[PDB]
Amino acid sequence: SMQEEDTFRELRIFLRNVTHRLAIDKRFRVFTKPVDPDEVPDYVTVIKQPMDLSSVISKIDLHKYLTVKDYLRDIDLICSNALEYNPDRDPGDRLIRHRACALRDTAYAIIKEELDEDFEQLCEEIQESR
Ligand SMILES: CC(=O)c1nc(NC(=O)[C@H]2CNCCN2)sc1-c1ccc(N2CCCC2=O)cc1
Repeated sequence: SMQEEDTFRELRIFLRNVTHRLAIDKRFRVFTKPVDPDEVPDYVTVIKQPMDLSSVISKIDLHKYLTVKDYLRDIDLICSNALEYNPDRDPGDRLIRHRACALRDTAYAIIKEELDEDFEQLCEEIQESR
């Protein structure tokens, strides 16, 4: 309906704002662009479902997220991918893992603080009706 499309538009505006705040944070620069499979040949060996903050922005604008849970699944994928590709004790790995966990924690904290629970419930009930 028209009222439902307004609901999803508000969700998109919210998700764009959250993702922008993550993308300008200096700690998360390593997650802002896709890994180049040419420059990092072993990445596809480990990671079959790549995700990054620029791809999240593209999916918002293609109307792929109907709930905050769909969005958080891709944030969690950015994080879990980084943990899998950086599993070793060396400091480069440990630095990326720390940033990956910080990215996840920061996204969840913004949403917990700023997304109304009833708005998210509405989004979910519209989604379940389709
Ligand atoms: C995404 C991620 O998790 C990631 N992890 C890394 N870890 C390491 O290099 C660890 C791995 N263990 C051995 C020691 N070195 S590099 C890296 C990464 C991030 C971004 C790019 N970009 C930016 C755009 C062009 C491009 O290709 C490439 C790679």
